[PDB]
Amino acid sequence: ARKALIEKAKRTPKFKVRAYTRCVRCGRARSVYRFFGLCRICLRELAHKGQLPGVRKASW
Amino acid sequence: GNKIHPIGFRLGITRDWESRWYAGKKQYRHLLLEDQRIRGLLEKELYSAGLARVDIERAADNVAVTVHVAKPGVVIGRGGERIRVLREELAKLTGKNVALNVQEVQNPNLSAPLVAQRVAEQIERRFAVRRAIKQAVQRVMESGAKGAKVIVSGRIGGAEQARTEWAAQGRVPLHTLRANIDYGFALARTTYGVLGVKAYIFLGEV
Amino acid sequence: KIRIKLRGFDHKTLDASAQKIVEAARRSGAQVSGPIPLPTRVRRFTVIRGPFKHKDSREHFELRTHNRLVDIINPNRKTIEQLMTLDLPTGVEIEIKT
Amino acid sequence: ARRRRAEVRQLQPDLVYGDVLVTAFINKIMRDGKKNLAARIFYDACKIIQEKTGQEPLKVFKQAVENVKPRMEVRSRRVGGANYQVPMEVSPRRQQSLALRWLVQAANQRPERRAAVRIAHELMDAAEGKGGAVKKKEDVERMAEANRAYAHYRW
Amino acid sequence: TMNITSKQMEITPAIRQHVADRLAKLEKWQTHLINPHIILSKEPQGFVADATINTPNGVLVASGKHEDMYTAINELINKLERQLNKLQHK
Amino acid sequence: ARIAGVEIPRNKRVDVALTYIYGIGKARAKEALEKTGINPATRVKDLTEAEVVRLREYVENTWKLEGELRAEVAANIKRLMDIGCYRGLRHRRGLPVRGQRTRTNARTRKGPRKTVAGKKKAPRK
Amino acid sequence: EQYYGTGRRKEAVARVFLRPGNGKVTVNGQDFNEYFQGLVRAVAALEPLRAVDALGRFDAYITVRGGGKSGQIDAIKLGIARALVQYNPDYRAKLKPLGFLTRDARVVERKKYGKHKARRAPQYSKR
Amino acid sequence: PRSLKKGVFVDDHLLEKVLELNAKGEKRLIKTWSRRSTIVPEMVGHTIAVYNGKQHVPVYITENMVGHKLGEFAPTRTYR
RNA sequence: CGGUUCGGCCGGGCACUCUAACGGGACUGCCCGCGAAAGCGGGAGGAAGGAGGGGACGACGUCUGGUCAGCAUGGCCCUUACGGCCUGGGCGACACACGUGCUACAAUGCCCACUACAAAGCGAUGCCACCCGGCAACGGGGAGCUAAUCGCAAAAAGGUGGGCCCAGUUCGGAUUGGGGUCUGCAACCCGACCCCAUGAAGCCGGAAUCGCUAGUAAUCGCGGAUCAGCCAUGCCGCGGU
Repeated sequence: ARKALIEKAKRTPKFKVRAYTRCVRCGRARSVYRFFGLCRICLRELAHKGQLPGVRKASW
Repeated sequence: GNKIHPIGFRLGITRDWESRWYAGKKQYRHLLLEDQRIRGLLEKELYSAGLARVDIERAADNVAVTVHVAKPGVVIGRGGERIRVLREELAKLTGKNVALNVQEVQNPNLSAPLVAQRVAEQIERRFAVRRAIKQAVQRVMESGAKGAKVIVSGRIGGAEQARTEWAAQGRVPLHTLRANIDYGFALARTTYGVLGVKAYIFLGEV
Repeated sequence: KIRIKLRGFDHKTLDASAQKIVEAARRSGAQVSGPIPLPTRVRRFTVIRGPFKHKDSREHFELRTHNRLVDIINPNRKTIEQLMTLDLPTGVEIEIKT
Repeated sequence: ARRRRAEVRQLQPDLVYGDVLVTAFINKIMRDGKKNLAARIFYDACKIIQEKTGQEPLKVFKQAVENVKPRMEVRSRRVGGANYQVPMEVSPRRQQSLALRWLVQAANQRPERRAAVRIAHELMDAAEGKGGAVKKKEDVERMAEANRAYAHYRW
Repeated sequence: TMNITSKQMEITPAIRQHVADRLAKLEKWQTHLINPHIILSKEPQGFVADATINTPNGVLVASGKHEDMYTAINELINKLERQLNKLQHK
Repeated sequence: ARIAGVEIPRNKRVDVALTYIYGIGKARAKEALEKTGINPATRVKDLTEAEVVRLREYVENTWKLEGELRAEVAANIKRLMDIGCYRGLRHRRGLPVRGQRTRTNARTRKGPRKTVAGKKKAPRK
Repeated sequence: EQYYGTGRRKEAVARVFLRPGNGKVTVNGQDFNEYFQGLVRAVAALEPLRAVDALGRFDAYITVRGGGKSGQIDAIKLGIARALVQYNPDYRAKLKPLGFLTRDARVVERKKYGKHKARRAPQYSKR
Repeated sequence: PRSLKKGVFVDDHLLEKVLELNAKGEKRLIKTWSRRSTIVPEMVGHTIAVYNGKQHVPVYITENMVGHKLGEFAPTRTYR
């Protein structure tokens, strides 16, 4: 993946303002979760895979 | 897109999780994120070791971890060298005061996480192809292993589509909680096209 | 006037590890706190099984939460320098608050 | 729904008067779903009869069945090329429930005001034939004749 | 009334007039259809044209994959016409 | 209540008659009654000229409003329409001039209500 | 000393420390006779009392908590049996004839993956 | 309607230049790239020119145009 | 039972309230008509039934459908450059076509007064009780919170009366100028929110078309998630009924 947009990640970007979560290794501010830092893309798999400390699936 | 990962369900009920530990709060965004940061390396670090179970005991600021490996104490070195190096390697990244525990992996035949490795290895510098199929289905029954149902991904040495492999024996169901199976990731670095591994075979009942 | 607290996932090892240390205190403590389960701060996730058109994939995920607290104001010698900080296994991230 | 016809649950009868036939239509009168609303829109409707009408509401027994007893009904049947609603034998079975059908429409499309007013201006409209109840009711009856032959043929 | 889109080529007044001319001609068919949409694609083997129309009594669908872009569009609408024919039955 | 310009609210209590005028609202309806020591539960017609005076003076003593503001109805925007105003702009154009969209959710000014030929090939959803 | 029953109805409990006395009971300071203004349903709360002809014999305790008031007024028919049949064990025979102490689990179902009220789907146009 | 309590934003990465026209001398036509700044009485009635994103626009603060955020006079949109 | 600045605030213990674990607990285990027999129909009955309600589950397989543009990633295309730092601008435009959703045609409602009730989470550089200004949107001193033990919130709808009587209506509320807050060295574009004025389509809407077999649909409200901020009538969860 390119990195044409991480200049912002550099501590406080601009006059300290710009900031919009994004995913760890996918870059997708529009479908991520702060608390985890992982968009529903490169996280969907690992979910059911078995890499979330006691976080099963819901069904009822 | 149907059929999920059955072992998934059991992971919380009947299948001790991998990233199992107790921390909580803000950690999950930075600290936990770091887990993968470290993962990416350690994983590629000694993939040749022949791992098959990456156990993790992230005790309250005193993590442990106890991965299982193919080669017995061989990994530790010709007596015990990098073993220590490792306990100080991870410290550079995170010197969170973390114990280093390791174990072996007996009965590889019933250890998909280890057998799946063999696969990736057969795609590093060309190995068996057509016969390669059953070529990796005999050791199965060789030590019991009821069932021989395993999936691949596609292509056959360099086809055009993505066929799949057959086989279907032994009572290793999926629509019911009566299987118990183990499998480990196995990226397929291919010269002409990466693929996927799906080694899943019976392990036990109740 | 000491404060403590626990946490973990697989309660099979949590409630286990629980009295593994808790019980090792009545020897000198009073009636002691006691087994207090505390609410389960559930965490429900959801993963889209497939992007790109056909808005019918998804399916959810989840994770359990089981914390403890204890808290024994006015401890007792053979309970302070006793268990001290024992915590070999992995499943909790205790904090010896006050 | 084919394997079983199930078993209907007898509705929870009335409380203020104690009678299923009462909470009967009420169950449907309950727009959206609020058992209090409907359980309030009657403390005037009945008094209407007790008032305007020289008789107490209680005397309005099977007044429903009376103005809602046609001789035809709505059904369907195939032949081999066309589709024509085939009406036939009517049973008091559904008549009881259907006897409250017209009430609905006769309580919606109205040039007046709130429910209360509509009720009054509709209650008395359950005798001769003024409004939409008996009006439309008798219409359904005209759906015989070239429908009336579907009578002997009963199956 | 008539929307044509494609992720390969552009909409020309000729392609608009072609399809449009056929719409105004489909009088016997004129009965419903509310804001129809037609899409144009392309494959190494030829061109493909898909169309979807929503009506008060249901929805219709049609597709074409002739080697000729114009033929596909003409064929697709052909199915629209052929589809409406079955709607009236007999 | 013919006291100023085309103001003739009547046939009910006064409390109602208050807000019952193109310019009166809340802080002007009963709020005025107070300043004039009147109860809301009064009759309008009944209030002889005597009572009307209190209104004819106190009440009529309003700023540029309703009947008189008819000299700024457009002036309120005269200075923010033509000129290169956005509102022009939204002024020069007489479109809504207060944080909102124009494609839709502002159909008040831009386009009355007459059915525009809806788009065909360019996602309408 | 004396005994009592509690009550339950759609996640709405209600402790009722019934105590000897006249009969009527106050609600945290507002007896039904001066609280629930003849609230149609509310009254039914003591249907058995009317049957067993008790009521004017004791003097309960009233303080409801949890759930909705409607699902709270019904969390009484439970405590009743959990009291009238406790203190008075023999008072079970006349209890079954009513059986109203069956808290119907009828609760607003859970919304689905977009499904409005667990059983309500929007409409569709031209197809 | 619009507001900011106090300190109306004035692009000052250019104010120094815009004020050169009134610091020791005068001059007309200066370049600009904004639509946020606000104008103050100190600098009014001067030949200016700002951008849009890709387009340039004529600017000249006068009494008839209360020097505000500016952008509210030449956004960007264009149609027929 | 004693207390009672009547407000659970005290002394106090096990019921009990939920909550937190294990075991049992519902397979019809017993009668019959039917039976050729593995079985269809009324009773027992307990918290309860007949696969309890509910989902996850989702068969090897179809459409040879679509996400290589977001990770992985065959090849091919640029290769002073389809590489690169930046301020702004379109995606909140336009003669328009309907979907998806919200909110209303009301008198069931307009507003005044008081009040009995639900799950759930979450507030570490984060949330709000109180203090006073104050039309509030709002603010400052900062207590307290890593917490059944402080907040988020005196849930909404509702209930009793009060005033209002069918007109395009104290309906609905798109809507326009002048003013205010919160985020930002900033909210023209393109902020929701407080005030002043303000007020249309619209009396159920040609056809056509959708949802569910129970706590349903339906009506009224709440939180969480994300998001620095901000405009949830979207999304997930819960309930008064």
